[PDB]
Amino acid sequence: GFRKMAFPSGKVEGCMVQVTCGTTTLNGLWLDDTVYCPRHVICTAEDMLNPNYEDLLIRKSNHSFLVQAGNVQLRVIGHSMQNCLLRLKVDTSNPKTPKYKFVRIQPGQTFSVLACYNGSPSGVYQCAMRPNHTIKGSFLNGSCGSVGFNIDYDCVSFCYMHHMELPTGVHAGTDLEGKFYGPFVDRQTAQAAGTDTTITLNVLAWLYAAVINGDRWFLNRFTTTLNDFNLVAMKYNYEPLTQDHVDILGPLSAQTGIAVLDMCAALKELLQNGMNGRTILGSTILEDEFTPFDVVRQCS
Amino acid sequence: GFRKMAFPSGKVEGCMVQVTCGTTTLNGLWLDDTVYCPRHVICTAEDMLNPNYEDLLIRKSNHSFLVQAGNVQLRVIGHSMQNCLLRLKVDTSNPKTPKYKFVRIQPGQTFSVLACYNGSPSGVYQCAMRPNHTIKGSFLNGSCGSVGFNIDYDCVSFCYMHHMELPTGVHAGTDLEGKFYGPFVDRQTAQAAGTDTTITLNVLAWLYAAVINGDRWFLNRFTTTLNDFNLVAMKYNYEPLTQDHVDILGPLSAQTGIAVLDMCAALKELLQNGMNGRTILGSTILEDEFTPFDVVRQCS
Repeated sequence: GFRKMAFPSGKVEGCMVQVTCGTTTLNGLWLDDTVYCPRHVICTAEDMLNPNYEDLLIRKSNHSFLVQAGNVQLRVIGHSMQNCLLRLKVDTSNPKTPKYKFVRIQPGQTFSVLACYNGSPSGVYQCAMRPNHTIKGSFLNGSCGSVGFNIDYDCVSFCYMHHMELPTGVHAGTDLEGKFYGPFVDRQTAQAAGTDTTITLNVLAWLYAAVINGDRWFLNRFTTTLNDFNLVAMKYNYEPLTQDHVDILGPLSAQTGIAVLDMCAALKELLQNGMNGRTILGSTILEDEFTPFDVVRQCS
Repeated sequence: GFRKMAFPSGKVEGCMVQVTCGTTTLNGLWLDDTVYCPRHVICTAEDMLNPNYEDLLIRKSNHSFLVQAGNVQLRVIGHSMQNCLLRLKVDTSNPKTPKYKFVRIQPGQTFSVLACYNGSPSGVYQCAMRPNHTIKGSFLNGSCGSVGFNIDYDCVSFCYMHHMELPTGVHAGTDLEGKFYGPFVDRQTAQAAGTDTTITLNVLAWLYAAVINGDRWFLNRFTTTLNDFNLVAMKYNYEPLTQDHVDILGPLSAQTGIAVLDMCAALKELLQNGMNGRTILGSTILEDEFTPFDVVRQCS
C-alpha cells in the first residue's frame, strides 16, 4: 500500500536486555533461560583488530557478564559460543517469552527492527535485507544486539541480530544462530558492502498492490519474455528476475488477473520512460521494500 | 534520518480492546476502568448520514456495549459522552495500563499510530499531523479507534484517535478528549481536507540531519533574509517560516556549524533548481515528516 508498517513490537520489547562486559554494553535477547547477544561484547579496541574469540572467552567467568532486565540483575550461570553469538544461561526463564522460531531470511525480504540502546527499546522500523546482504537501517550509539523479526499470528520469527556498521553507514549482522548474512566478519577489516541492486520481486509486488488499490495507469497491452525483461531491467540495476520469483508472484497475479510477464512489460516501460511526473500509490519512485507477502498481508 | 522510526508500541498494545454496538465493531482504548472509543460506534448507515448523538446515546444501556479484551468480555457498568468520544466504565482496571497523558498536538508534529483491527494490533507506523489536520498515507482503513501517541521515558502521550476516512484517502480523528483536529465532523458529509502545505520546519530539520550524516552537496555560499526565503518558499506551497521556527533550529545549527538562514538559502536553491537527479538521505524528494526533535533523537 501507501504506509510502510512495522509489526507491533510489544512481544519483542519484553525480551530485550542490556549485556555488559567491563566497559562494553550492548543489547541481548532473553528467551526462556537464555540470553543471546553478539560475541564481540567480550571484545575491546585492540581485540576487534584480530580477536581470538574462543581464547578471550576461556578467560571469562559467568560473573564477568552483567545482564540487566529493566531493574533486575539476571544471574549468569552459564555461557557458550555459537558462531558469532554468545549464549548466556541465566537463572530466570523470561515470563514474557513469546511463541517464537529462529529463521534465516533471504535477500530482499523484509522484517521489523526494534532499535534499542543499553537494553531499552528506542524505536521500531520496517526494512528489507538488501541483495548485497546489508540493511539500510538507523542504528546509532549502542544498538548492537537489536533484532529483526516477523510476527505471524502470535509467533515471533526472529531473523536478524545487529553486529556492525559498515564503511557506508549500512548495517551487517547475523541470524539467531550467529551466522552472518553476507561475507561479513565481526572484526576490524577492510570489508565493504558490495554494489547493491533494486529488489525486482518487491517492485513487482508493489505494482500489484497499486493495481489492487485502483492505481493502474501504468498497465499496458503487451507482454515480454523473461529474458527480454532481464535484459532491460539489469541495465537499470534491477536484480535479474527468476522463474522462482515469477511463481512467488502467482497469488497476486491471480488476484488481479495480470500475468507476471504482462506486469514485467509495464515495469520495463516504466524504467525506459519514467513516471512522467505521475505517482504510483502516492510515490514518485518505484518502491522495493514491500514483499509479495507484505502486499498480501496488508491490502489484499 | 534515513528511516522513519515509530515508538515501540507494547505499552499501547496492552490497552487495545474491541467495542461492539449492534453490528458495528471498532477499536477502543482501555485505561484503568474506562474504555475510550469513537462515538460513531453507536451509529448505523441510517444514523451516519445525519446523527443526533445525544438522542442516539440516550436510547442505549450498559448492556448494549460488548467490550472484549482478547477473548475475555469486560462488563460495562457506566457510559458517558465527551465530545466525539464514548467513555465506557468497566468492572476491571487494566493492569497493563502504562503511565500516561492526553495531549492535543499541533500541526507539523509527529506521532506513532498503532493500527488495529477489531482490537488486535496490526502494525505501527510513524507519521505527521499535516498542516491541514489530516494524516497521510492510506493505511488506517478498518482501524477506527486506533490511536496515535508519543512516548517519553515510561509515559505514553496519547494525542490521536482515528475516526473517519476523507474523500481523498487521508484520515481524520480527534484528541483523547474527543475534539477533532481540523474542521471535520463525525457524519457522512462532503467535507474535504483544506489546502495543505509542506512542513518547512521539518524539511530544514531533515536537511540538518543530512549534513550530520555527511550529505552536504546542496549547501551553498549564499544566505537569505527570512522574508526573502518566505517570498520563495511560499511559491512552492511551503508553510511560512517564523522566527520561532528559526529559534527551534538553534541546537541543530550549533551542531553542524551551518546558520539557519544559510540552510534556508540551501532550501531556496533546492526549490528553485530541483534536486537534479540526486538524493538527500536516500530520498529523491524533500522530507517533511521528521521534526527538529525527531532529528535530535534519531539522527544526531
